[PDB]
Amino acid sequence: YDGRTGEPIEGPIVVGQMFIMKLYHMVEDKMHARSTGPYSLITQQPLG
Amino acid sequence: SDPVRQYLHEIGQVPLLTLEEEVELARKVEEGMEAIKKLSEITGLDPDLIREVVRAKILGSARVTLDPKTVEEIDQKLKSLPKEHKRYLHIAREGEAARQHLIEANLRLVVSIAKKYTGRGLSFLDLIQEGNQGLIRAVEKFEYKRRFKFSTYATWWIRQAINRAIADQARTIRIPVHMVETINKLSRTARQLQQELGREPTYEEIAEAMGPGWDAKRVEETLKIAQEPVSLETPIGDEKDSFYGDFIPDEHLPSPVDAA
Repeated sequence: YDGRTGEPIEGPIVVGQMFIMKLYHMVEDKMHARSTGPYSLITQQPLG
Repeated sequence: SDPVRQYLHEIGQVPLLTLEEEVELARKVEEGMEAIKKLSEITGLDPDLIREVVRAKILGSARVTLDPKTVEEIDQKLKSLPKEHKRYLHIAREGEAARQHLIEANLRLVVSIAKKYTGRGLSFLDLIQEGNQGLIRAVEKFEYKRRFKFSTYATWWIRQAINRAIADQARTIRIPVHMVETINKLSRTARQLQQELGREPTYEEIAEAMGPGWDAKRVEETLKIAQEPVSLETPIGDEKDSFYGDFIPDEHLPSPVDAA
């Protein structure tokens, strides 16, 4: 059954238990932004 | 290629000497030295000047501070000696030739001494050249009257020159000679203390073993001053794409936020 309407999905649906793991690639550790910051010594370009 | 083999070939192309030939060469250089001092006192000119001009003439025009006209005019000025004085010139020239021949013959002793100083911050050829300088000095100050072998007196000068070169050229940031030998003695004491204790000594043990006037702060300061800088091009990570300088920011130029 669809939770938004209460009407059934028009066809039978495969349903069952699955083993699922969380991977260490998390958005918390990857989101990054910069306006201005430190620069390199020689090229005077932004650091990485 | 392989310049060490080329230098070894050139050095082996000159044959060795026997005791008789060695003493003959040393006697000739000694008499040449006596001749140049005799000439200098006779004419009243600086012995260094006349020695340089005489050796310049012995070498030839191939060896270009003294204009050619100057040295030639001095050479003609020494052609005004009546007799018993041109003998001084001839003895001096033969002595200079003896000096050259002896140095060429005994450069192999320099090689033999320097081959056991590798792996201390200087390449083998640099060690060989500094040993050659030391050998020239030893030839300059050798006295053959004592019947001692040439190598006995030459070895000390060669080793002194080599050790001075290690002390003076091994580090990108120059450290004076006394501090260098202090650091070497500190390291030797540390290794003996490690051998005896069975572990890395603490600063207290090293200070105690140094003697009076040495405490832990002093050994710590010495060890801090003895650190050599690392390269800005040191590879960081497994892949060949990151250098050390990629992690070093500039703190001198003002930031855009600071400038406003």
